[PDB]
Amino acid sequence: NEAATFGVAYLTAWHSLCEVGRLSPGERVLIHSATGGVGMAAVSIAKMIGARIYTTAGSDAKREMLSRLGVEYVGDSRSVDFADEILELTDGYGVDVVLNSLAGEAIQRGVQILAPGGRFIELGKKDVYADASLGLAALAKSASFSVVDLDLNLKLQPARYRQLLQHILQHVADGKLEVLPVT
Amino acid sequence: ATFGVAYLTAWHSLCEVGRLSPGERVLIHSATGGVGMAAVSIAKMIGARIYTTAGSDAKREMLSRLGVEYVGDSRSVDFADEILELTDGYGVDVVLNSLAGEAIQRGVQILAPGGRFIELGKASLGLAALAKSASFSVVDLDLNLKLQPARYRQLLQHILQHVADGKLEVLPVTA
Ligand SMILES: [Ca+2]
Repeated sequence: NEAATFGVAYLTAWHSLCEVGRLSPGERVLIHSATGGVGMAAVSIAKMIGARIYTTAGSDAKREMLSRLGVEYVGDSRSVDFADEILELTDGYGVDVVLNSLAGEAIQRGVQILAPGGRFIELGKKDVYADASLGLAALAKSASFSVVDLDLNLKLQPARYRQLLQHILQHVADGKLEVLPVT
Repeated sequence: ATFGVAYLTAWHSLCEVGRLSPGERVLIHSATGGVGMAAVSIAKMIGARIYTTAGSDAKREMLSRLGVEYVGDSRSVDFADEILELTDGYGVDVVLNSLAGEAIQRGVQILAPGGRFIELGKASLGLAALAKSASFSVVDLDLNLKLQPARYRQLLQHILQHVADGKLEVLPVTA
């Protein structure tokens, strides 16, 4: 129940960032809608890893609540302004991995700010990119586009996720992973 | 391709980016080439099921003696249906690709849920085809070496340790 929402949020953030994103220490990770379940899980895990965290949120209170967590950036999730704001903040480097859950122009804008070796991770529903396409030139600089549908993964590899969920809980249990709160 | 370029390309594409796992299915195009053969060696070590492709009879015959799951034609695109038919519609878990044009589109189409298509080679990509937790990754070794020489220098030592340990049997290029 509330036990499933937590598991689903942490399994998605962990699988996306650690296994598919290869997020390593000091890398820059852009997390959209960071205040959401999956979003705070991603921030939490990102802090465990030691990455540079760039976030995004829809209201002042939520954005203000993210800046209190001590992140290097907090943008507007309802806008595309984040792309230029981040390029300006990193002198053009951009980001190494993007945990995306936003629809529209944000997908194109997100890919565009990937630094060489960048990883874009799509968590959005199949309808956010259904009839859409990606120009392979955008990935030329050793970049990648990865869709992650946790609901599907669970069905196909139930056992592999039960152990990953114990693995994560063991981390929290022992204090190697701090579960960050909302407010 | 030299040993360094072959194994660095293959290991970074199959292990780091590709995440090849014991039992998974991997399609390796032009498998008799340098990168291709390093790719087969690493797959062997991992314990993956190997699906290959080669540009001539002599080369396909060479792949067959290695004992693999499939040996198709790289100057064709038939490999897509032949594999779906051979794997009962499952398709493949990861595709190491160096072929062009339709081979890519057809190669992305046969990824199994959770599939990883690594493009080594060289043109849009329909995102719907990546819906079942699939991905598309471009690997440019030269660019990578230039940007993270130290990380790659260290990966080469990691690979060479496996070779020295007898864990990674290096299959020679029968060319
Ligand atoms: Ca400027």
